[PDB]
Amino acid sequence: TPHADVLDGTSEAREFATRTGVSGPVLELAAGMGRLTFPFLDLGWEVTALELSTSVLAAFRKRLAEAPADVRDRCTLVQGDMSAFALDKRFGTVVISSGSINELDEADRRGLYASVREHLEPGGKFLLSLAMSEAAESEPLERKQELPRRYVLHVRHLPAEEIQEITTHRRRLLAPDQVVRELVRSGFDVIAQTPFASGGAGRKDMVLVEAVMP
Amino acid sequence: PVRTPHADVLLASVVLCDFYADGTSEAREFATRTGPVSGPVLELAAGMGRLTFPFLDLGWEVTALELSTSVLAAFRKRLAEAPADVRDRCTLVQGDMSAFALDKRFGTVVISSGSINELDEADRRGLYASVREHLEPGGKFLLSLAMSEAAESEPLERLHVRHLPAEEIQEITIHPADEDPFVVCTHRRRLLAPDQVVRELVRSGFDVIAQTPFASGGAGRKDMVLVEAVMP
Repeated sequence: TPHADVLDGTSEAREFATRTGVSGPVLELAAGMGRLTFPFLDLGWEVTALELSTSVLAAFRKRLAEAPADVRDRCTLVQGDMSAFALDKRFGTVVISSGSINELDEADRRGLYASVREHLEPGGKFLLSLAMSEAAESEPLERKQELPRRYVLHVRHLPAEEIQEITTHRRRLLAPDQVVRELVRSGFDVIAQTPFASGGAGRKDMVLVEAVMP
Repeated sequence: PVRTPHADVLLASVVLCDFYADGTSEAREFATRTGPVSGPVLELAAGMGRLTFPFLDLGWEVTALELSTSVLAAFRKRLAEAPADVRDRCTLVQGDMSAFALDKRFGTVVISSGSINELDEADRRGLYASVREHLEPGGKFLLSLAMSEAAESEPLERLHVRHLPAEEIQEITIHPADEDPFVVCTHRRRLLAPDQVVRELVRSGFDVIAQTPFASGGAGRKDMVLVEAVMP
C-alpha cells in the first residue's frame, strides 16, 4: 500500500427480525462463531447455523456450551459452504450477513443464490444485510453532452464494487444495488431494500434486503 | 431494455430502445508505448479493425482475433477494399479473447478497453493466462482502459481506511435534442477501474511496468490509461 511504503451483532440481528415478523427454523449462512446467531437465539428463533471452518465451529460449540440449555437447544450447527450447500431440508427463512456475502466472488455468489433457491420453502424469505459505503449511497453525477440530427447524451456511473483497504489487507465491498441486480438476475424478486445503521444509531451504513421466490 | 431514471421522465413528457471508426488517438498511444516494433502483433477482439487499420498503416504485421463470424466477414470485406500491401500484412483468425490458442507466439499483444470490459472476472482470468501463453520471451501485453472520474480521483482517507474503486456500471441515455418518433436509447455496461485490472494482472503473474493516462479524443480530460505488462 502507498502508506506502508511511506511508513456486536444485536442491532443488525434486530433489523433482520424487523423484516421477518417466524414460524419454524431459520437457516443462517456462514454463521461464524454466532455473532448474529446468539442475538437471533435471544429473539426465540430456532436457528440452523451453517459454517465452513472446523476451527470456527469449535469456538461456536464452546460458546454454546457456555449458554443456557434453552438457548443451546434451539441452535443446530451444521458444517458446510455458503456458496455450495445441501441440507435436504427447506426453510421458511434464510439469512446471510454483509461480511459473509462480501467474502464471495461473482461465480460463488451465483452458487449461493442457487443454493438458497433449493432451501427455500414456497413463499420463503431470503434476507441479506449489505454494507453501504459513501459511494454506494450517493446519487451518481449525471453528465451531459450535445453531439451531432442533434442528440443529447447523458452518462452516469453507477457503483458496483469497491475495495476496502486498511493499514495490510484489502476486502471486497459490494454496492447493495449491485447485489440486488444479481438477485434479480438469479430469479429472485427483491421486494424491500431498507437502509439502517449497523450499530443501531447514527448514519445509515447498511441495507437489509428482502428477496422472495416467484 | 434498461429503464433509466432520465429515460422514464423523458418518455412520460413526450420509444425505449437499447443503444445496441475513430480510435486514432488510441492506436497512436499503443504505437507510442510499444516502441519497436520488431515482429507481428496479436490484436485481441479486433472487431472490424477500428484499431487494426491504423496499426496496419504503421507498417505492422497484425494477427487480428475476433469471435463473431459476421464481424469477421465485414472485416474481410473491408480488407478486400484495402491495397495489397495492407491486406497481405493482416491475418484474420476466429477466436475467443477469454480462451484462445494459436500455433504462434508474439512480441506484442494488445487489447482495447471496450473488449476487456466485456469480460467477467473469471473470463478475464482466462484472458490473462491465454496472453501469457502467446507472448514470446520479453514480449509485452498492452491494454487501454477507460478511466472514470471516480477511478481517476484519489480515494478519501478516513488505523487508516480507504475505499478503492474496482468496478462501476456505465449508464448512457441518448435522445434527440429536438423533442416523432422520439427514440430514447439506453445501455448499461461494465466499467472497471484501471487500478483494478492492474491488481488482476499482477495476481495472474504479470509485472505491470507502466500505466500512462491519456485522452481518447486526443484532447480534453485524460479518460483512458495505457497499461504495459510483461512476464517476470
